Amino acid sequence: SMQDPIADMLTRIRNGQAANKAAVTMPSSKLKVAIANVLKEEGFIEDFKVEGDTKPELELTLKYFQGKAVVESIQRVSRPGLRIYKRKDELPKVMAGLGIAVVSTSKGVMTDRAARQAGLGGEIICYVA
Amino acid sequence: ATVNQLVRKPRARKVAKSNVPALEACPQKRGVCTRVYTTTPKKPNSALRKVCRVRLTNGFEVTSYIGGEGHNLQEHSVILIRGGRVKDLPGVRYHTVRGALDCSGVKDRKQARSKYGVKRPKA
RNA sequence: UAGCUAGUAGGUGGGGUAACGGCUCACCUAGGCGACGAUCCCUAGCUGGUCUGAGAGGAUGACCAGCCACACUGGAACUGAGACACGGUCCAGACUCCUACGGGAGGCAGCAGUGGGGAAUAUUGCACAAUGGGCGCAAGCCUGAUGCAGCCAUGCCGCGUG
RNA sequence: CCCGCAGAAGAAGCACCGGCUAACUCCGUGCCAGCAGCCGCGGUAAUACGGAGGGUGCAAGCGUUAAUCGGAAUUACUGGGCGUAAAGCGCACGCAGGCGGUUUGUUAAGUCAGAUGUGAAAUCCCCGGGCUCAACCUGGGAACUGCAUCUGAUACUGGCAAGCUUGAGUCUCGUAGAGGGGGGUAGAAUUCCAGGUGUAGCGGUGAAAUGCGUAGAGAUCUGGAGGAAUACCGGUGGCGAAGGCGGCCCCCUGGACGAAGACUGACGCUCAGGUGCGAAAGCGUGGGGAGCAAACAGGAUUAGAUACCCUGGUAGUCCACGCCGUAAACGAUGUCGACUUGGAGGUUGUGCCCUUGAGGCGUGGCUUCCGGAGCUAACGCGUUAAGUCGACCGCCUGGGGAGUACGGCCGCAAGGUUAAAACUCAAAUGAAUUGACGGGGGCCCGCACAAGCGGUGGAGCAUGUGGUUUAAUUCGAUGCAACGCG
RNA sequence: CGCUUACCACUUUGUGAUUCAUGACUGGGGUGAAGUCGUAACAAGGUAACCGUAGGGGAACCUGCGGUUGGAUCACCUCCU
RNA sequence: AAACUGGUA
RNA sequence: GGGAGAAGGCACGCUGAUAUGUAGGUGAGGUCCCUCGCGGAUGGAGCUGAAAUCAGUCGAAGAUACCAGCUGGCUGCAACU
Ligand SMILES: [Mg+2]
Ligand SMILES: [Mg+2]
Ligand SMILES: [Mg+2]
Ligand SMILES: [Mg+2]
Ligand SMILES: [Mg+2]
Ligand SMILES: [Mg+2]
Ligand SMILES: [Mg+2]
Ligand SMILES: [Mg+2]
Ligand SMILES: [Mg+2]
Ligand SMILES: [Mg+2]
Ligand SMILES: [Mg+2]
Ligand SMILES: [Mg+2]
Ligand SMILES: [Mg+2]
Ligand SMILES: [Mg+2]
Ligand SMILES: [Mg+2]
Ligand SMILES: [Mg+2]
Ligand SMILES: [Mg+2]
Ligand SMILES: [Mg+2]
Ligand SMILES: [Mg+2]
Ligand SMILES: [Mg+2]
Ligand SMILES: [Mg+2]
Ligand SMILES: [Mg+2]
Ligand SMILES: [Mg+2]
Ligand SMILES: [Mg+2]
Ligand SMILES: [Mg+2]
Ligand SMILES: [Mg+2]
Ligand SMILES: [Mg+2]
Ligand SMILES: [Mg+2]
Ligand SMILES: [Mg+2]
Ligand SMILES: [Mg+2]
Ligand SMILES: [Mg+2]
Ligand SMILES: [Mg+2]
Ligand SMILES: [Mg+2]
Ligand SMILES: [Mg+2]
Ligand SMILES: [Mg+2]
Ligand SMILES: [Mg+2]
Ligand SMILES: [Mg+2]
Ligand SMILES: [Mg+2]
Ligand SMILES: [Mg+2]
Ligand SMILES: [Mg+2]
Ligand SMILES: [Mg+2]
Ligand SMILES: [Mg+2]
Ligand SMILES: [Mg+2]
Ligand SMILES: [Mg+2]
Ligand SMILES: [Mg+2]
Ligand SMILES: [Mg+2]
Ligand SMILES: [Mg+2]
Repeated sequence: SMQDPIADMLTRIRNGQAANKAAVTMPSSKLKVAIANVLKEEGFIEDFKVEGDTKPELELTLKYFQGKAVVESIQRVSRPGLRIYKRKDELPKVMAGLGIAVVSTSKGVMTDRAARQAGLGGEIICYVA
Repeated sequence: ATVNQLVRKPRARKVAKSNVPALEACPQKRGVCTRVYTTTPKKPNSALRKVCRVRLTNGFEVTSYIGGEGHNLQEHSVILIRGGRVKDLPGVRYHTVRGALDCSGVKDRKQARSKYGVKRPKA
């Protein structure tokens, strides 16, 4: 059965990038839309759209450089069977700061840079590079 | 192995045992040289060698190898043994310490005297 | 090593301790612990720390410092503010020693030192001059704590052998 | 601590030099003596043994032994694996446990933020100071990654409350199927019994023999008894969780799939222990027993043959009720869920249509083959993944000893399950490459065979060799490729 | 003071459990230049091999039942268009 | 049809 | 199923109290019922009567006399009555 919609979303994004597709089809959710906004702001997707009331649906548009996918790598971190929470003074940085990490702080989800400059830690959702 | 499985049963480090069991980790031990053997090595080698069956002062029956050229160990003689094993000879995992206790040093030795326990020519 | 517990778990009253308490009695209830490992068996003084490792970890607890336990073996209590007491007491036990054979004594896991065991580990030394303790108004006395010295290339560091 | 006298006067050794690993020659020895941390050296030209010269490393030390960590990502939390190298339980159902779709409110446990208290000193680290420098001593700081309390945050996880339908499930109409249990019946064939005709063989092997037959076999025809299995259909077919399930008919009964429509509203996934099913062989009781066939007997083959072969033949194979619980129980691949280019088939449903047709266009379930990216040590897998991910469980840590011993549990027994240590070796192992070989296959050639002639091996003699003897019978050469050879 | 009751150490008896040594004899395992008998496996290893189970035999092994490939070799010119 | 075996380094 | 009464331990007399004789058994009178009376219910006088706890007490000895298993270990034979 389904156990991790966030992992499903990340896997779908990675598979779409590998297959060089235009957009993806998913069921929407609060974390899904929030991390989608975190991605748009970061430059990993053109745009995301949500539609439908009884069965909300979320569609993401992927980005490609001249011949390569923008999302070099993406993996889940705080797995459901093993969750991790980090301090403020220490927070993971992907590719020595070139990448970003999605962290669910008390003041909503945001990147590791934003969380560090705000001054509050939280649960690390995933790394994106 | 899943994290839950590891929680229920942690990883156990591989155990290790010394290849030269001489009581509780002693550097040398003295014995009485029960008897003197001369056995034969394995296939690639062909040369008889000087062996002794030593009875440790507070231990068991072990087999030790007498190095160098020539010795003076016969019947009962108190002698020290150290670690180290001879590959050719099976069951031999100890070396008699030449030039210690009743055991004498090797004659006319000019190189590596510290081993074999040979006094430097005074001059 | 899968079941273990009758003062066992709880309550009322009496007793007891400096103090709460099944700490201990009389009675009432059948409870309490255990797979998040009880009970049983083997091993072990614990820690700050030390070694190793980039880290996480692994090994370890020698010296110094904090806490615990013990003082030939088993048991008990007295005195005392504080002991169930290393150089106190009583009883019992093993061992050793003295004896005029009637009867008595002993406890270095305190500092030296001896026998023994082991591969292996030192002087039967000087001083209370300094620090610190006990008594004393003080002077002062005691202090194998302590300060020094003797032996060992056991370790780290430095110098020479031009 | 300072000063003065004299005088190089009193003060250097240990290991190693084949590769790892810095540093080479000679002599002695000749698989002996010896060396050796691993690979391994030494059987007359040793850089590996012993000595000498030379060189390298360290130095009042040097080397050996003992012990811990590291290297070892070789217990992998950081940070490993299970198709074939060790490793998926034979399969399934399920308690505890682990994890869990979506909408809002609330709590503030987990989580995060700030403050206070604490975390002895010494030790570690940073900046300084003093012993003639250093070791050593010492001032301040940092650290002391922790713990407790209080005050806040509410994104996520958890708790409580209220909802939703996409996960899961129920209802209606149909389909295919060796799904399972019980009962009945049919055809062919083998064997056996009775009878008829008939007469010298039958049978079996590579070739034989045993064996059967003139007391009439075998072959052939008629009648009868009994046991077992269902010939094609039959298939890169089907059903079942697995094991496994084929004549036909009846009764009872499980599962799967298709059409829409309605209903419940997270009711789910996984699962240690536990329970159930589980080929063949095997065991117990009672039946049955045609064929086949362990054991056993005889005949063959062979140097031997208690084997392969032949002639017989008991248990067993069959039935009912119990037990055993093991297989190369294999797809050597755990279950569940999501995503990811295609092509050619099989089997079973269903929708639209010029519907002319054994036709066009779609949509499901199961199943076979080939292949893209990707993965993989490679072979290969590849939408039915061994690709990208998530949840849980089982299992692995060099080879042998050993799935063995002891103990526990189970069984009537055979045995099953859980599961070590001592000791021994430096390997064991997987995939693939080149060669060689095969009592594998294909093609081809040579006086290779076949078809012929003439020979040798028989006799006498010449010559060479082996052996023997001798004072010496000089020394070589030895399958083809030595022997009228030097 | 003496006596007496309660607690209790040494000590004694009976019967169990567990563990360490040792024991006539006996089973299997490992190592060993160069012994004796056979040739079971690797090629189709000359009867394909192996797994479970049962019986048998100096020995490797053989045979029966089921299972696996982790096995080397084929509709003999005839038929389809 | 039969058709074994090959000391050690 | 047994072995097993395995083996081996503790208590045992008399007096008093709990209870002027308790738990228990039996059961008159009185009352009600009238089902039909050798009836039912209720009631309890009287009679009888263990076992146990606490305290005291005598003796060398309290199952005091008669009566009333000896126990354990190895092994041959036959299963057993
Ligand atoms: Mg009280
Ligand atoms: Mg208490
Ligand atoms: Mg490391
Ligand atoms: Mg410790
Ligand atoms: Mg007092
Ligand atoms: Mg005292
Ligand atoms: Mg003393
Ligand atoms: Mg002393
Ligand atoms: Mg001694
Ligand atoms: Mg120095
Ligand atoms: Mg070199
Ligand atoms: Mg030479
Ligand atoms: Mg490690
Ligand atoms: Mg690995
Ligand atoms: Mg399987
Ligand atoms: Mg299940
Ligand atoms: Mg959730
Ligand atoms: Mg909280
Ligand atoms: Mg300075
Ligand atoms: Mg300091
Ligand atoms: Mg500190
Ligand atoms: Mg919530
Ligand atoms: Mg149903
Ligand atoms: Mg299980
Ligand atoms: Mg059967
Ligand atoms: Mg049977
Ligand atoms: Mg039968
Ligand atoms: Mg036969
Ligand atoms: Mg198995
Ligand atoms: Mg099968
Ligand atoms: Mg198969
Ligand atoms: Mg398997
Ligand atoms: Mg393929
Ligand atoms: Mg077994
Ligand atoms: Mg067993
Ligand atoms: Mg020619
Ligand atoms: Mg010819
Ligand atoms: Mg001739
Ligand atoms: Mg010559
Ligand atoms: Mg000649
Ligand atoms: Mg010659
Ligand atoms: Mg063979
Ligand atoms: Mg064969
Ligand atoms: Mg087996
Ligand atoms: Mg032979
Ligand atoms: Mg007898
Ligand atoms: Mg009898």
